[PDB]
Amino acid sequence: GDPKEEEEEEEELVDPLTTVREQCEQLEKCVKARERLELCDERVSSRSQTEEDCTEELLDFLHARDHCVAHKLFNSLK
Amino acid sequence: MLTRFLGPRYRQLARNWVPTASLWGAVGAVGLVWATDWRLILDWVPYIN
Amino acid sequence: MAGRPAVSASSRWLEGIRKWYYNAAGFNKLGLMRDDTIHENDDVKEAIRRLPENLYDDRVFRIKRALDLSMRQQILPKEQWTKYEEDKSYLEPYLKEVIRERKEREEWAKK
Amino acid sequence: MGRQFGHLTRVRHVITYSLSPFEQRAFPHYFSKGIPNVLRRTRACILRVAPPFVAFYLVYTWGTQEFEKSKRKNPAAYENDR
Amino acid sequence: MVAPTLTARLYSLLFRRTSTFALTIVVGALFFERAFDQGADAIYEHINEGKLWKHIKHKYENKE
Amino acid sequence: SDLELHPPSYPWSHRGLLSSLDHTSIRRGFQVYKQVCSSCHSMDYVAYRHLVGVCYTEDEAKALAEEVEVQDGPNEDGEMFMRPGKLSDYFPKPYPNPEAARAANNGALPPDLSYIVRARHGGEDYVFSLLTGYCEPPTGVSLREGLYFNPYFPGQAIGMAPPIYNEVLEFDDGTPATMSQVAKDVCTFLRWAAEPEHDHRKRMGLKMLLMMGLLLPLVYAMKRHKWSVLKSRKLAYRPPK
Amino acid sequence: MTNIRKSHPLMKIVNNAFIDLPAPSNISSWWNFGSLLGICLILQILTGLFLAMHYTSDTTTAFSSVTHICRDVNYGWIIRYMHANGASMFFICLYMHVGRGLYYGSYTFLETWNIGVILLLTVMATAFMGYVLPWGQMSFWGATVITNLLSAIPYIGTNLVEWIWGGFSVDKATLTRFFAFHFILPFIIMAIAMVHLLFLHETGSNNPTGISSDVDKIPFHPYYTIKDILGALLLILALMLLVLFAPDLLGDPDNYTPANPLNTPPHIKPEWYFLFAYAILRSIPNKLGGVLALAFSILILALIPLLHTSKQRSMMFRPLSQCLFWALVADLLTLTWIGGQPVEHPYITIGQLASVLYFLLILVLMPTAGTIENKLLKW
Ligand code: HEC
Ligand code: HEM
Ligand code: HEM
Repeated sequence: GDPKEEEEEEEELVDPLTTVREQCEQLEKCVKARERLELCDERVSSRSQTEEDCTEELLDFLHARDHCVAHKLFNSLK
Repeated sequence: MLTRFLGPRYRQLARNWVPTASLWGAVGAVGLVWATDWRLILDWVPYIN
Repeated sequence: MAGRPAVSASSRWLEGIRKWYYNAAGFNKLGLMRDDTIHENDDVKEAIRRLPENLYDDRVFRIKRALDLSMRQQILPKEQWTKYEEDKSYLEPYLKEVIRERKEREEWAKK
Repeated sequence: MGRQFGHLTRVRHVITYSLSPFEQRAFPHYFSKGIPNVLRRTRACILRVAPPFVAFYLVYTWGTQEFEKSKRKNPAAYENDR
Repeated sequence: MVAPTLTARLYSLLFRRTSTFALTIVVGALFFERAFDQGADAIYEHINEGKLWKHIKHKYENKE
Repeated sequence: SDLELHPPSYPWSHRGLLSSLDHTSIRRGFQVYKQVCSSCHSMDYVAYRHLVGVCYTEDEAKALAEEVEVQDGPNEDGEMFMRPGKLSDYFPKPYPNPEAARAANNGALPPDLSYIVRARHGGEDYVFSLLTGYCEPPTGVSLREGLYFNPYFPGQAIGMAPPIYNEVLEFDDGTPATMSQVAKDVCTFLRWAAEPEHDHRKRMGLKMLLMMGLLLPLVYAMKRHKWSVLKSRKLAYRPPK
Repeated sequence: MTNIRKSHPLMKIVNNAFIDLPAPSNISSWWNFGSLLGICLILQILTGLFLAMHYTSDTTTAFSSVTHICRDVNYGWIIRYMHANGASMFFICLYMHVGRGLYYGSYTFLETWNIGVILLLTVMATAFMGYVLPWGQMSFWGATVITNLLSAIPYIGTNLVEWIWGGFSVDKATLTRFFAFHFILPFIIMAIAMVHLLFLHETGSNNPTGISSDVDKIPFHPYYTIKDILGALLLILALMLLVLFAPDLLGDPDNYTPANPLNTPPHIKPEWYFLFAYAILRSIPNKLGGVLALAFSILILALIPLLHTSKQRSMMFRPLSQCLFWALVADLLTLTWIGGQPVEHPYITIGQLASVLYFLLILVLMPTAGTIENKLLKW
C-alpha cells in the first residue's frame, strides 16, 4: 500500500521497519509501557501549567519496542 | 678458514668442519631468500611456485 | 590464657584461637616450624649462626623440602604436617640473647 | 650484580635425585592430579579472595541501580485532579 | 635411522646435527608459511562468502 | 536530568569476531553519501581512491571523482582555477569554513562523518537508531524553530531534519530504497569510512588465533620438558646418626 | 682453552646476570611480570619510533597526521594500536609488579623498591604526556583538567602551570613540548631499569614462601628463560587480542573528534590506568587537598617499607593480612570503577568511602594486622 506500480494506487514496498514496529506494540512489555504513556498525557495535557511532560514514559516505551525490532529487523532488509 | 696456520693438523681440522660449514651457508642462503621471497630463487621450488 | 586480650575470644574460649590460626597460617602444611619462616634481618642472621650443627642442618632440609613443595604448588600429606603442640621454638633462646646483646650495645652508645 | 654458586650457603647431608628430561613424560598425570590439586588450591584461597570482590559486585549492583533510580523522576503535582 | 618409528628416523636424519636442525627450521618455515596463508585464508573467505570485494568483482570490469 | 536512551544492539554482517564488511552494502552506502550526506556533511579523510578495491573499481572511481569539479593548482598567471577531480582528491567539502556551515544551518555545525562511527558511543548502532529514531515530539515539549525531536540524540532536541525517507534516493542494483534499508547501507559505509582496516583486522586475527592456538601448547611443552627435571626430584636427608 | 672462562673481558660478564644468575626454584608466575615489563618497554619504543616517523607535533597537523598513519601508511594501522594497547598492557603489567611486592614483601629490598617507585612515576608521566599527542578532544581536555591541578600549589602554582603550558593554556606550544618530552623519557626508563636490576641482583630475588632461597637456587638460563618466553607469548596473545579484535575497547570514543577548546566533552576523564587516582582527587571538595591526596596515594608506596610489622616477610602464612590485601585490591577496583563515572549523589558517597578506606587500610589496618598475628604466634 504505497505509490510504486500496479493498481490500488500503485504498490511501493511499505517499509519493513513500520511492519516490524507494529509487530511489537502488542507485546506485554511494550503495552504496559505504552499504558503508562497514556495516563501521563492526560495529566499533562489537561494541566493548566506544569513542567512535566511525557517523554520518559515514551522513552521506556521506546526502549522496550526498539530492543524488539533490532532482533527481527535485518532479516527483511536486503 | 676455521684454522690458524697452514699445516696438516689444521688441514684435517678444516676438512672435518667443511660439511657443517657446507650446510651452514644454506641457512644464510635459504633464510635470506625466505626473508625477502627472493623470486629468482622462489621460482624454482615446485610447491612454492 | 591465649588468643586475645579479652578473657574469651569471638569464636569461643581463648586458647583455641591460636590453634585455629596455626592451621590457618599453613606453614605446617609445608613441613616448616614457626621459626623456619621468620624474617632474616641483621639480628636473626647472627642468631642463626649460633645454631648447633644438628639443629642448623635440620632447618636447612626443612626449608629445602618446603621450597620443593612450593615449587610444585603442593603440600605434605595429612600425617606429615607440623603439629601445633609439637612445634617448639628452636630459635627463641638464641634470639633473646641477641636481643639482650643488641639492647646493651645500643644503650651503651647513648650515655 | 654479584654472588654466584659456590658461596651461597652451607648445605650438608642432603641427597637429591633427578631424571633426564628425555627419560620422563613432560605432562605426567595432568588431569589425574592437576585438577584435584587446583580444587585444593582454590579452596585454600577462596575464603580470603572471594569475599573482598563479592562486596565490590554488591556495590556495583547497588551504586548502578541507585544512579538510574535517582535519574528517574517522582510525581510532583501541586494542584490538579488528572 | 634403523628404527620402525617415524620420529627416530626424523631425529637421526635431521635433528642429530645442529647444522641440519636449522635447515629444517628455515625450510619448514618456507613450506609452513606458504600453506598456512592459503589454509588460513580459504577458511576466512568461507565465513564471508559473497561479502568481500573478491566475491562481487565479477559483476564489474566489463569484459573481464 | 535528560535521561539517555540506550541504542539497541542491531545485528550486523560485521558484528562477529571474524565477520567482515558486506562490500555490496558499502557500495550502496556510498550512494547515500554522494546524494544525501554530502549535501551538508563533510568527509575530509576519505579520498576517491580509497573506494578502489572496496566498493568501486578503478574505472568506476575515476568516473566518480571526475564527476565533481575541484579547485586546486595555482595557474601560471597566479590565480585559482577549477578542474575535474582525480582519484587522489578527498571528498568535496560542502562549505569552506565551519562558520559558513553554521550559517547554512540553524547554527548547528554538521560533524565530520569520517570518524562519526568511532567518535560516538554505541557505534553504528546509535547512528542507525538515530537516523530511524525520529518521532513526533511528546505532549508537553516546546521545540525551537529549526530543532527536531530525536530521542537517541542526547538532549532529545537535534538540529538535523530527518534526512532519510522512503525512496529518498535510487540504488544502482535496485534494492528497495526504504528508510530502514538506506540507513543500514550508510551505517555500513560509515563504519568502513571510520575503520578501513576492518577486514584486515580480522584477517590477521584469524591467523593469530590459528598461530597462538598451535604455538601455546608447543611452547608450554618446552617449558614442561625443561622443568620436568625439578618437578620429578626426590630429596633425602641422611644426617650422621 | 677453558670453555667456562669465556670471552669474559667483555660485556658478557654483565650478561652472566641473565644466564648463570642464581634464582629461587619456587618462583611463581607472578614474577614473570618483571620480564614482561622489559618487553613492554622495548615494544613501546619499537612501535613509538616508527610512529614518530609520521607524527607531526604542530596543532594544525597533529590529529590529521594520526589519521594519515592509519589510512595511508602501509600496515601503519596496527602499529598505532599496539602502541595504544601496549600502554594498556604496560599498566596491566605495572600494577601486578607492584602488587606482588605488596603481597610477597619485596619492599624489604629498600634500594630496589625505591627505584621501583621512581620507575612507576616516570611511566605515568610518559603515558600522560603521550595521551595528549593525538590531540583529539580527549587529549586536549584530559590534559586541561589534570595540568590545571598544579594551579592549587600556593605562591608558585600559576608560575609553573604556565611554565608547563608554554603560554596561558594548552596549545600548540604545549603539544610540541610533550612530543619531545615523550620521546626522551622512555630512554630514561631504560637507564633506571638497569639501575633497578643493579640494586636487586646484589641481594638476589624473593620467593612466595618469603624465606631465604639460598639453599635451593637454580640457574636462570634453562629454567626461567623458557618460563619468560611462555610468559611473553601470553602477553603478546593478550595485547594482540585487543589490537586485532577490539582496538578501541579501552580507549574512549570521544578521542576521535579533533580538539576544540571552545567545546567540552560530555564527560571528562583520563585513561583507565589513572581513573583510580582521579577518584581520590575528586573525593575532597578542596582543591589543595585533592592534588595532595592524588600525589600522596601514588607516593604512599615509598612509605610501605616503613610500615612493616609482621615477623614474616611474605603474606603466604599471614591469613589476616591476606583478607586485607584483597580488600585493598577490591577497593582499588572500586576506585577504578567510580573514576569513570560522573560526580553524582551515589558516587559522591561511595567515592569518599572508597578513598578513605584506601588510606585507612594501608596506614592503619595493615600494620595492625601484622601486630595482631605477631601476638598470635608467640612472638
Ligand atoms: C539538512 C542538512 C543535513 C543533512 C542532509 C544531513 N545532516 Fe546530519 N546533521 C546536520 C546538522 C546541522 C547536525 C548537527 C545537529 C546538532 O548538533 O544539533 C547533524 C548531525 C549529524 C550527526 C551527529 C549526531 C550526533 O549526535 O553527533 C550524524 C551522525 C549525522 N548527522 C548523520 C547524517 C547522515 C547519515 C545523513 C545522510 C542520511 C545526514 N546526517 C544528512 C545536517 C544534515
Ligand atoms: C614507556 C614508554 C611509552 C608509553 C607508556 C607511551 C604511551 C603512549 C600513549 C598512552 C599514547 C596514546 C595513544 C592513544 O591514546 O591513541 C601514546 C601516543 C604516542 N606515542 Fe607513546 N608511549 C611511550 C613511548 C613512546 C616513544 C619512545 C615514542 C617515540 C619514539 C612514542 C611516540 C608516540 C606517538 C607519536 C604517539 C601519538 C601517535 C598515537 O597516539 O598513535 N611513544 N604513547
Ligand atoms: C618499566 C618499569 C619496570 C621495569 C622494567 C622493572 C623491572 C624489574 C625486573 C625485571 C625485576 C626482576 C623480575 C622479578 O624479580 O620478578 C624487578 C624487580 C623488582 N621491581 Fe621492578 N620494574 C619496573 C617497575 C617497578 C615498579 C613500578 C615497582 C613498584 C614497587 C618495582 C619494584 C620492584 C621490586 C620490589 C622488585 C623485587 C623483585 C623480587 O623481590 O624478586 N619495579 N623489576
